[PDB]
Amino acid sequence: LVLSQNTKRESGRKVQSGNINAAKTIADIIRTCLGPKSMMKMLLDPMGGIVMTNDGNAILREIQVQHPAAK
Amino acid sequence: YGRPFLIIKDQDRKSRLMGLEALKSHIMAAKAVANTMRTSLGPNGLDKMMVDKDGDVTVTNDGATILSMMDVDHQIAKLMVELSKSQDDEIGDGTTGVVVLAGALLEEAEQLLDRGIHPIRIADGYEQAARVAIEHLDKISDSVLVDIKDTEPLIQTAKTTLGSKVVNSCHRQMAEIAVNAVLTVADMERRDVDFELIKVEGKVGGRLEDTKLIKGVIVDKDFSHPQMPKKVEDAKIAILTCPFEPPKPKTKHKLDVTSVEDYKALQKYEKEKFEEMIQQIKETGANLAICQWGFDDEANHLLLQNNLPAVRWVGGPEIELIAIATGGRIVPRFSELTAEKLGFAGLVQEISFGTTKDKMLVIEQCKNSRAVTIFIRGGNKMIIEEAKRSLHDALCVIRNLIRDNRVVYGGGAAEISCALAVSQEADKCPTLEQYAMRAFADALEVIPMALSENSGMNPIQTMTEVRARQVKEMNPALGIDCLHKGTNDMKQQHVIETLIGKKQQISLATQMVRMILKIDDIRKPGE
Amino acid sequence: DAKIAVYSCPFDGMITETKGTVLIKTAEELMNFSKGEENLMDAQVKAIADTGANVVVTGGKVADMALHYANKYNIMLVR
Amino acid sequence: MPTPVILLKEGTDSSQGIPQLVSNISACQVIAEAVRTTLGPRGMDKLIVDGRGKATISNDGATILKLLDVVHPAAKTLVDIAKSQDAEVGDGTTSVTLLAAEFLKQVKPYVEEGLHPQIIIRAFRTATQLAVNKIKEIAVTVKKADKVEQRKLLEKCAMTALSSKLISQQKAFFAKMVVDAVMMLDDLLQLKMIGIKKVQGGALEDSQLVAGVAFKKTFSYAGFEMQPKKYHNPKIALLNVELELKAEKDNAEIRVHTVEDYQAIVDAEWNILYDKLEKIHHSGAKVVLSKLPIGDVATQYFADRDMFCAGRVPEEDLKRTMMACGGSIQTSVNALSADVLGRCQVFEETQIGGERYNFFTGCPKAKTCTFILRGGAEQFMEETERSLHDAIMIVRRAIKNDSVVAGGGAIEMELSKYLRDYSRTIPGKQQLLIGAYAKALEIIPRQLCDNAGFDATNILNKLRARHAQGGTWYGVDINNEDIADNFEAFVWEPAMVRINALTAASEAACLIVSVDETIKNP
Amino acid sequence: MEVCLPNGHQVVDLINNAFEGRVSIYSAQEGWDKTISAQPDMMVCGGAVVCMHCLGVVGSLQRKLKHLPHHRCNQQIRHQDYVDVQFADRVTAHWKRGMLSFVAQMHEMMNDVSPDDLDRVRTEGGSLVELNWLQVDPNSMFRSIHSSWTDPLQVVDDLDTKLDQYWTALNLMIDSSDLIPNFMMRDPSHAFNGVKLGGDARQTQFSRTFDSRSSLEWGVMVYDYSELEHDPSKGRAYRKELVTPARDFGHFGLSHYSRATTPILGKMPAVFSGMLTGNCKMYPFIKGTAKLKTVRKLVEAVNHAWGVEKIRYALGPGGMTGWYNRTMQQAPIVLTPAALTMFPDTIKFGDLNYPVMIGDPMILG
Amino acid sequence: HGARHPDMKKRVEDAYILTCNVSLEYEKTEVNSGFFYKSAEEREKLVKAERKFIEDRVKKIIELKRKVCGDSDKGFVVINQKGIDPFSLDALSKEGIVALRRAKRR
Ligand SMILES: [Zn+2]
Repeated sequence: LVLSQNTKRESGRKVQSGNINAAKTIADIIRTCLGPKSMMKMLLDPMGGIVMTNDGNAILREIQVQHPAAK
Repeated sequence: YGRPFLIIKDQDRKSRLMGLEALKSHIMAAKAVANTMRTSLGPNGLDKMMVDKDGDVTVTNDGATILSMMDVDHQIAKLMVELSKSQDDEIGDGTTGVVVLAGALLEEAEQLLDRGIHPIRIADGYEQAARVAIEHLDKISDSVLVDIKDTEPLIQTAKTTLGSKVVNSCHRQMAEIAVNAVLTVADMERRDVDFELIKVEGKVGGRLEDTKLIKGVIVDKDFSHPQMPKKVEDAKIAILTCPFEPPKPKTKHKLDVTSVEDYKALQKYEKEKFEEMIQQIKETGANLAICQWGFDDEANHLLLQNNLPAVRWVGGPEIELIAIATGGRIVPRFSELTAEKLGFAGLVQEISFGTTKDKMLVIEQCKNSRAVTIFIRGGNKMIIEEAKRSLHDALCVIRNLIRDNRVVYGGGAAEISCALAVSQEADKCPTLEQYAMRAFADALEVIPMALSENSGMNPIQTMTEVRARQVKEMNPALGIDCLHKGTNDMKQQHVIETLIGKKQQISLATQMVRMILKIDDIRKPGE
Repeated sequence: DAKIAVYSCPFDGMITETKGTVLIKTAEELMNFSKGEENLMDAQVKAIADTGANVVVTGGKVADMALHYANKYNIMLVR
Repeated sequence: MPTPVILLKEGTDSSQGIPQLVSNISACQVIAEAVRTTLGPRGMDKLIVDGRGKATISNDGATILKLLDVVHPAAKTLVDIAKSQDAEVGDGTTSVTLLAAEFLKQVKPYVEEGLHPQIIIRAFRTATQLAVNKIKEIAVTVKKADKVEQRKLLEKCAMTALSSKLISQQKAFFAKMVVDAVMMLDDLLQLKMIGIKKVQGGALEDSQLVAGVAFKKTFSYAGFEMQPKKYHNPKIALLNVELELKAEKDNAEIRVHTVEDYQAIVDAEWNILYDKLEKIHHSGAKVVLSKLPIGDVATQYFADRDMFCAGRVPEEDLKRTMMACGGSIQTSVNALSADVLGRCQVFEETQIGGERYNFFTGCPKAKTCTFILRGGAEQFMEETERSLHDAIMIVRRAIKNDSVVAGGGAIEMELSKYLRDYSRTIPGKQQLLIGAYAKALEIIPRQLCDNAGFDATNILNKLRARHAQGGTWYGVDINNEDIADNFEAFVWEPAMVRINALTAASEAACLIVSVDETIKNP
Repeated sequence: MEVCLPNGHQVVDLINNAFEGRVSIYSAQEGWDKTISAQPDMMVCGGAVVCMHCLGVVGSLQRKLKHLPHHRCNQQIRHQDYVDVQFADRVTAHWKRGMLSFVAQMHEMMNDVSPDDLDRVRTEGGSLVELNWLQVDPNSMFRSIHSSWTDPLQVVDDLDTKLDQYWTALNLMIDSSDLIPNFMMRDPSHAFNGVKLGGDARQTQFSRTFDSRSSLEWGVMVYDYSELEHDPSKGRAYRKELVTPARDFGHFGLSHYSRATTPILGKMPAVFSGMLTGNCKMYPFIKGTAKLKTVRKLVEAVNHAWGVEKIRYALGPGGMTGWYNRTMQQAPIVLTPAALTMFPDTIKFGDLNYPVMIGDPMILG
Repeated sequence: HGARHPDMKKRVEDAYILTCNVSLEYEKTEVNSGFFYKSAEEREKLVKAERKFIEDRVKKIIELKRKVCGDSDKGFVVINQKGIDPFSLDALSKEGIVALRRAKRR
């Protein structure tokens, strides 16, 4: 046992790809949400209520993530 | 980079000890075995009692047995265990101290290691010291080649070899017991003797003195038929393998009876065959028969019907012991037996040896017989067992003596001269093997100290005087007054020992400790 | 000049796949059978050697006398 | 509930690149350290015990490695190399590893630079290639020379081969034995011929080489003690066919009407082996040997007729025996002839270490001997055999090739200096690799001085310097703890050993260098 | 060297191993390989190795012997005193191999079913596979005397592994499709006493053991489900509700109940362990007390080959005789695979609704 | 599937066809029929006798083939729904006869 004892590490192209993938994920879940012809999305809060809004920010505001660059 | 990786499975539980720490660790283990054995040597020594896994027990002084019974877990110990086993079947006792020689050497060997001294040279010098020992030893060795018919050098040597064992109660007799036994069965033309020709037979009961060698063979079998007479004077003997039944060809064979007369002739033949061989043996003129295999109850009586006692279900090896002791042969057939093949002996008599038991059969053969048995009686099973091994071992050294008729008075004088002989070289040694010399010489010194300590005397006050006399005098015949006799002339004290015994002993020890010095690292699997 | 003998056949007396065990009814068959049992195997292997075959090949089972015979005839074997 | 599709199975591990590559390099370095101490006249040996509890000591690392059940893959390659070299030449397999790791060792700092492996091995192949021929250039033959007995050098080779193993103080003893022993091996040259007898007990200096065959083996039969055990100029019966009343003969049911016919049958049953025995007695042999068991009854006849016999013999020693006296093993007692009959100068049978042995030798025309290996340690037996075998196979190569070189690391130092100067010839990236190549090369004496506990650098600084001009075969002396002409000191090695050693090492790393990642499947 | 008799425990395993055909036997001709029959020279009983001629323990499994070692052997043992145990194991060995080959055929034929026919039979019922019993291990000792018990053992590696695989796979195909075997029995005690043997089934004399006195070549026995198979009032629906194994054994994937066979080979039903036991292990339905009698000659042999103190030494108080009688009472524990005691007790369809016949093992819907 | 013998002709210009299902593998009759012998000579005599039945079977075809394919150019092919003895295969092989075994019933 050496470094930090159950803290993972990653490096290089795999990492950079992961961010890109995580990045690519982030946009597409919203790519339909813009425009005079946009969509309108409804959300499930943690605490029981219901939120519907086209503004992506709140949609993302209600998003829990683990990938850091996503956060 | 830095992160865990697997080289060997169970890498967690693969422990590993390397170098000096491992070295001393083995030395620590070695000393325990040494200290385990120190008490076991010499007439004043005290023997150990082992307890079997299936709950049985064993008390003994033969260290080979002690270790053979010992269940260690340390690997080097097992090397010591087999080591003694290797020595015993090689020579015999001396095993009383064989390992003790090794470890004390190892104990002091570490002293050199504590001086940082590399094992390789330590391996080197001790071996040279070993060669030094033997060429000194055999120079000062006495011989019993120069002896007339060796009746009582051997008796003394047997007397010597039995003073280490609890059977010393009447050991003089057993000393005689063996020497007669061996001389009878020896091939001086060969300088060898097979222990198979010796039949050890110990039945519990009676006193130790009741132990009696039998110039003949004893059978753990009674009469085939109870009405057959217990004693037989003449010994016209028949030795048979083919059991007294209808012969049956062991290839898949069967008859296919059809008619009446088919039944009758076989029924007729059935008895007719028995009369035939009953006639057959009778015509041979034998007096007694013996069969390896079964009888038919019918022909058995019929065999009793003609006053020809026989023995049934006789174990293999003994039958030939019967055969050779009788000079007799083994015939597999009724027809092919003739009187010439018949065995003859002096006397055969079953013995109701037990007060309350079934009995035994003895054959007091009276001619010459290259096989022989010893009968042991005594009060305890283990006591029998101790005697057997003790008796068994005493045979070997005389056999060992047969190979080489040159011996040395024992009692610790022998090696004592050697270290002195070793030491004298150590001045003309030159370097660090010089340290190696006195080291092993100092290592060799322990055995007398083992004695006198077991003698309860001051070990060092003893040997220091002992050396100086063997320093002041040139006679290498002064050992330890083990039985408190003011004479150090063990030659007059007759405590003697074969050259080879020690010769192989220490020479054996050297090679082992060489390997002992040779290893540094161990990877033990976790249990 | 190599004389190679090839047999998917195992090197043993051609075991009839169905059970012919010897049965005897008089004595001398014992003497005769094993002797001939030897004898024809020698005749078999000789007939092979008559053709000059110096090496014999198979993966199948080899009869001990048969190779014993081949060795008698300075023959090579494969297994 | 959608889920992304995985690529391969869960936990199918992968690690790629420099950190991946180096891990093995350390792992290889890990391997050698377990063998680092090993080879050397003052070298080292190890004991490893299985999870079964059966301990095993070893001085030959390849044996140790075989014990060392590796889980890392790349290391197993190292382990494989040992088998190859052990299957080739033997100890120095010890060394073989160290070269391998040390080459990797010094390469790793250059691996730190993102250097294309294909560059690296390219020099290695070349560096190896030139080395061998330079080795080939400095190869030494003796049949051209005058002061060699065709065996003397072999004797010199073994002591050199021997002066590392567990009987190192008895090399001058065993060397004659094996050199004489290998001498009889002509001309099949396979090791299976000569037997080894791990006879327990007795001093190893009492271990015996018999110009013939014997057995640790026998078995109790009835009269087996009764028949004489001395046969002064015997004629030798060798049977494979068993001797017993149809004990394992053809499966056969029988049908018989007349009782007397049934009578006659069992007689005919016995009449067989009697007839067989009649063949045997009439044959004129006195000692009968058989892989198969012997019917006790016949033994009585042999014993009755003052002939010896034996059954249950191993096939192997039978072949040795038939090879020895030239006699031929038989299955048909009828087709018998005295041509297939062995004969020996004498037959005997002796106790050694309590054990029942059987003696027969002095056959002048026998290309096979046997090795009685007295010794008080169970562990000695196999280990000595490992020494014993290893000595045998190399000197067979020695008989194979009149090519020897000095030992004591002189060759390798001689190599390194040569390449080092050659490195000046080559400009560019390769030169450093050559420089490293030579640098890892000199490890061998360095290990020696460590295992001798010597100031190897000063020796090495003396070593290389004196190896600039003053003489090729100068090298390490353990006892003088410094430089010496080990060649005139008769520290003599067949060239092919190191020849093979470096070659395998070269491909070793080359294989090692050729990996970028690992994939694991459960 | 001196040798000692094995303890009773070492005998029990050798007994237990023998009725699994897995006893390790050493022979001069063949070594430890029992493919080709030879007279035994050494055998393993428990962890030990024993000379068959003196019956003194001559070694241990850990000791990995290559030879019958030299010792002071009484040589007082004849082959006949132990050949009966030599008989059972090789017969066991042949039996399992034939039992191994048979199931593979049904499993093979089960998988060679095109989907529609199984789809058709699953809905309609009818014969799906009928393996011609004339094909059943046609060369073994339980089908033709052109074989023998001594014959070379058909070389099969991973025998128990493959036996485990093919049974479990075949049952799941039956379990998943609730199919109807004509070769299975709810309690193999019925096979010997209580069932009807129909038509050509009637010659059967059941020895219930593997001994030389049995005539062990015998026809392949299966139930006669012909009345069920062609019965309209016992059509597809009724058989699902009653006849399929899971009704009586529980679902093969969810039952510890042993599944036993009709006397397919050697007139000996097989005992297959439950899948929930962790393996599908096969056993012949043989009582341990019948297993014990295989040694009765040997017990006597020791009685006349060994001294009492030697016999009492190794067998403890009573020697072998009291051991034998004591072991006889403990055979239901000490000679008994549990799977032979794990058959279902709450029986709905059972074994006594149709006679056992000699005929083709078959499976229908 | 293909022929089971290397000498088997891979290609034939003109094919004359044998459609069949009867096994030309060995077979032993449906009744328990335990035989013995007393001589190993008979053992071989028992060797030849056992083969003789299939020997005739293949013999009938070959004569027919030879009755049919007296011309060298013509090629003769056989199809079996069951298997074929290697010795039978050899029997055809020496005659250069194409034959196939173990065909599906359709
Ligand atoms: Zn035995």
